[PDB]
Amino acid sequence: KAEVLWLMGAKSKWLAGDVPAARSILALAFQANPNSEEIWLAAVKLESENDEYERARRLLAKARSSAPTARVFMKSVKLEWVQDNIRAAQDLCEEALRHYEDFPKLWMMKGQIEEQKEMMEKAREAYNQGLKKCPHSTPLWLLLSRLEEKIGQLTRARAILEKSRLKNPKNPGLWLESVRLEYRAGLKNIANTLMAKALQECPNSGILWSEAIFLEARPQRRTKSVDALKKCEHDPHVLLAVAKLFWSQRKITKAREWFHRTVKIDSDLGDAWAFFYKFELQHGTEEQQEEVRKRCESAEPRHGELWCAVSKDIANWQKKIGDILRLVAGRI
Amino acid sequence: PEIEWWDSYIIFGITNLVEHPAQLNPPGVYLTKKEQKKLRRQTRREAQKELQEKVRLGLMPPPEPKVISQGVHISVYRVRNLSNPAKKFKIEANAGQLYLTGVVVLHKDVNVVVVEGGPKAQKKFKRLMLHRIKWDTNKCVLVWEGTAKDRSFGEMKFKQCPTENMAREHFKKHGAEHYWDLALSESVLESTD
Amino acid sequence: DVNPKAYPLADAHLTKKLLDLVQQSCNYKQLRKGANEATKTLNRGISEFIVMAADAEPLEIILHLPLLCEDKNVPYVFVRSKQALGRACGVSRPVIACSVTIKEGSQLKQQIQSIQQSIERLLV
Amino acid sequence: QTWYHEGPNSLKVARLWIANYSLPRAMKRLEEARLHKEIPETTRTSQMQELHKSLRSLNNFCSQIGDDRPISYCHFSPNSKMLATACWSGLCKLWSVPDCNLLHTLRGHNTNVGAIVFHPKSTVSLDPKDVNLASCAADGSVKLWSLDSDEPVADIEGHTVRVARVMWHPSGRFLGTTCYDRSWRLWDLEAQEEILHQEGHSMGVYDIAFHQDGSLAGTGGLDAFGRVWDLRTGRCIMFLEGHLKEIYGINFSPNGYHIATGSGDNTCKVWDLRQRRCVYTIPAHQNLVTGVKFEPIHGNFLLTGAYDNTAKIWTHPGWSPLKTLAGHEGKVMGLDISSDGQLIATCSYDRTFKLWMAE
Repeated sequence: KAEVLWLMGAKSKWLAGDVPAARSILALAFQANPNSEEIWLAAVKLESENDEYERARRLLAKARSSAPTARVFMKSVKLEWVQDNIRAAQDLCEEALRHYEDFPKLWMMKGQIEEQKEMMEKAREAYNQGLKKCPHSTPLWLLLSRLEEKIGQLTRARAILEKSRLKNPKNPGLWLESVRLEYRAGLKNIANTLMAKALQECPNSGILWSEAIFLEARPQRRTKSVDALKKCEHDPHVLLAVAKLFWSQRKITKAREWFHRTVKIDSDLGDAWAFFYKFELQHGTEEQQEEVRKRCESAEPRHGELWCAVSKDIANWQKKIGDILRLVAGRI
Repeated sequence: PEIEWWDSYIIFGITNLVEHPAQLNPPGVYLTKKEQKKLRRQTRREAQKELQEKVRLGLMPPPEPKVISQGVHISVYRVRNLSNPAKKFKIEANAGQLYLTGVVVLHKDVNVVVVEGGPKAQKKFKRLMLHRIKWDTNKCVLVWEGTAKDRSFGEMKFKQCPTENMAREHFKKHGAEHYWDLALSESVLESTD
Repeated sequence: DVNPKAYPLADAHLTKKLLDLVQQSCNYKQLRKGANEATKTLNRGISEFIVMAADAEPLEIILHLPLLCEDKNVPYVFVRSKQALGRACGVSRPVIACSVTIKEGSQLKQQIQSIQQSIERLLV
Repeated sequence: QTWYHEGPNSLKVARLWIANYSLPRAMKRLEEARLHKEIPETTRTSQMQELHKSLRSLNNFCSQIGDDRPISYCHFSPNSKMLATACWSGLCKLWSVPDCNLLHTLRGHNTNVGAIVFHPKSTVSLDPKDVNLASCAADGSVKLWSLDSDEPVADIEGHTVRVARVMWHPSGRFLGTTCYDRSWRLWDLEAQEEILHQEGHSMGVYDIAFHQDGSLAGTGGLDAFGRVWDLRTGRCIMFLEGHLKEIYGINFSPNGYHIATGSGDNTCKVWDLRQRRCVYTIPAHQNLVTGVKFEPIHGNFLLTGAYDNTAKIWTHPGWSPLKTLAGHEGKVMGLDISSDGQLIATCSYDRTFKLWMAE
C-alpha cells in the first residue's frame, strides 16, 4: 500500500555501504515499479553517485521514458543548463510551462537562467508571470526584489516588497528581506523601524530576532540576546546568534559550548556548521577542525540562508558536502 | 440649465460687509487603603460618640452586659448563506438582548446584516458574529463599521427578498440604501474572482 | 491653553477612560511609572501605550517619548494634570509619564485595544 | 442674529475683481458642459467603461522614504512634473516625477508642517525665483517659497494658533487660510495684506476648498458643519449638515454641481449644490476620512483616503467601489491627483509616499 518500507530498506542499505545490493534493489524496484515516481529519482541519484555522470544522464533518459511529473522536465532543463547552450534548457522550460504553470519552481529556474544569459528584463517578466499565477511564493518575490534592487531603482524594489508583504501577509522572510533592503542602503533607522514592526507582528521568529540582535549597538546586544532567548528558546538561529556574540567578545570557551548546543539542537542547518568550522580553525587545535568536519559529514545539512546560496548556484551544484562547507566558510 | 441660483442672484448686492450668520451648535478618583481605613474609623467613631451622648440624655437605656444619544454606532456584515434557523435565532436573540437595532435581509448568496447601538454592544456582537459562530465557503466578513447621528430602524426583523430591487427599495424606505449598494457591489467584485 | 507642544491632548471623557484603565493596569501589575521606565519599556518593546502629563514644567524632559513611540510604532497621548496621573498610577507624588505593558492572556486586552484605537484617531 | 460689520473698501474692490473674473468662467463652463452632454450615447458609455477599466488596472510604484518623520501632505505641481511633500519635521521637500529625485529641500518651519500648495501657475507662467509655493505649520505661521531659494520669502503674521490648511484661489491672486480661532482668512497677494476675516464656525476650522471658476469657497470645520461662502458677497448661501463628527476634507468638483466632504464618522458625503440637498453617503472606510479629492478637469471619479491603511477610488456618479489602493503600513495622511489624471500620489504616517499609475 506504500513504499515506506522500500524507502527505509534503501536508506538502510545505503547506510551499510553495500553499493551493488542497493543498486540492484533500486533497479529491480524501478523495473517492476511497485511504487511512485520516486524509483526514477532514486535511480538518477544513484547514477550520479555511480561510476560517472553518464550514468546520471542514462537514468534521466530512463525516467523520461517512465515520464514522471513535470519535475522531470525541470531536471532535464537543469542538466542541459549544467553544460550546454541556453537553447535546450529554455526549450525544456517552455515545454514544462506549457504543460503546467504551478509548481513555481519552473518559473524560478526559467528566470534564473534568463539572468544567467544576456539580459535581465525577460527574467523580470518571467518572475512577474510566475508571481501573477502562483501567487503565494516567497522565493519568487525574493528573486524579483533582488533582481530589481541589483539593477537599481531602489524605490521599485521597496514597492515590490511592500506588495509582497501585503499579499501574504505576516511571514518573517519578507519582513527580513525588507529590513535588509533598507539596511543595504544608507538608511539604518528605517531598517530599525521595520525591524520593530516585524517583531511586533512576528514575535516568535528566530531569524528576525537573530537579525535584530546584531542590528543593535555593541553595548545593547546582551539584553536583546536575553530577550530573544526568552521569547524563542531552543531555536537554532538564536543559539547560533548567541554563539556568534560570545565569539565576537573573545569568550571562546562559551562560544564553543554554545556552538555544540546549536549543532546538537538542529543538525540540518548549514550555516551553523560553517560558523563552527571557522571558529574552530580560528580558535582551537587541528583535530578540532577535523572533528567538526567529520560531524558535519555524518549529517548533511540544508535550509541555510547562505548555505543554499552556494548549493543552488549552477556552477557548483554537483559538488559535494566538504567543498560546499569550505566554500561557505570562505565567504565570511 | 443656463445660470446657477447664486449667479442669478448676483445679477448687485455687494458692499464691504462681513457676515456673522446664524450661530448653530453641533449635534472619579479612587481611595487608598490608608484613606479607606481613616474614613471607616472616623465614621464608626462618630457613630459610637453619638450613641453614647444619646444614652447620656436618657433617649435610650444604658447597655446591658453581654452574656446611544449623541451618536449611534452602526455595523454592516454580509454572509454567503444564512438560511439555517438556529443561527438566525442566535443572531436575533443576541441583537435583542444587546439592544442592537437593525435588520437582516436574506438574498441569493448575499445576506446583509445591519446592526446599530452602542460601542460595547457592537463589539460583543462583532465578536459573536466573527468568532463564536462556526460557519463551516460559507464565510462572514465585516462590510462596514461607522457612526451616524441617530438610529434608522426600530428592531431586528428577518425580511425576505429574492429580488435585488426589492431589497434596495426596502433599504431606501428607511433611507439606508447605501449599505445595500456597497454590500451588493462588493459581492459582485467577490464573485468576479 | 495647556501647551501647543503637547499635541495629541485627550479630552475629559477620554481622560477618564485612560485614568481608569491605568488604575486597572496598576491593579494587574502591567504598569510602569516614570519617564525612565517608560523609555526602558519602549527599548525592550513591551509597551502597549504611553500616557504623559501636559503640565511638565520644562516639558522638554518628556518630548523624546513621542519620537521613541513613533520609531517603535506605539501610540501615545497627553493628559492635562500630572497630579491626576500620579493618583491613577497608585502614588501620591506627581507622575509625568507612564507605560502600559504587555502581559500574555490578560483580561485587559480588549480595553487596551479599544484605547489604542481611540488614541490613534487623535493625530489629525 | 446675522450681525454684520463694515470692513475695508479694499475688500469691496477685491470682491468686484472676483466677480468679474469668475462670471465669464462660469458661463464658459455651462456652455462647455451643454455642448459635451449632447454627444452620442454609445461613445460616452464606451469611453467611461474604458476609463473604469483603466482605473481598475492601477499599480503602485516609487515608494520613496520621504523623511525620518511622518509625511503630512503631498501636492502635484501644474504640468504634473514635481511633487511637493510636507513632513512633521520642519522640512518641506520637492521631488521630480516620476523618478522621485529630491530637489532643493526647503527650510524655515520649526513645528509640524500642514499643507504645502503650489501656485496655480507655478511651473507654467511664473519665474522660479518668484512666489511659487505656500505652506503652514502647526503653530500660527504661514510662509511663501520660491523654486530656487531653499529659504522662505515674505511671511504672514496674522495667525496666533494652529493653521490647519492653506489653498490658492484659482486666479492665484488670493490665498486662503483656516485657523483654530473658529475662522478663516483671505490674503491678497497683489495688495499683500489680509482683506477678509470670516468667522462663522462654532469650533476651529480645518479644511478649505475653492470653486474652479473662483465664485464659491467651501469650508469644513471641527464642528461637523460645513459652509459654502460666496466670495463675491460673503453671505454663506448653503449650510450643509448631516455629519456628526469633525469634517477633515472638502473638495469641489470640476462641474459646479457636486461637493464632497469627509468626516470622522467613516463616511463620505456627496452634496448637490443646485438642490441644496445631500445626494449620497458613501460608507467609504473603516476610519476617519482625511481627504476627498475629485478627479481633475474631467471629474469622473472620486478619490478618498482614511486612517485605515488604504485609499479608494469610486465611480462618479454612481459611487461604486471601483478600486482600493492598499500597501501602506500606516495611516494615509494625504493624497493628490496629477492634473493630467494619469498619476496619483499618497503620503502616509509610515514616512513614505507612493505613486499609483495605470499599467
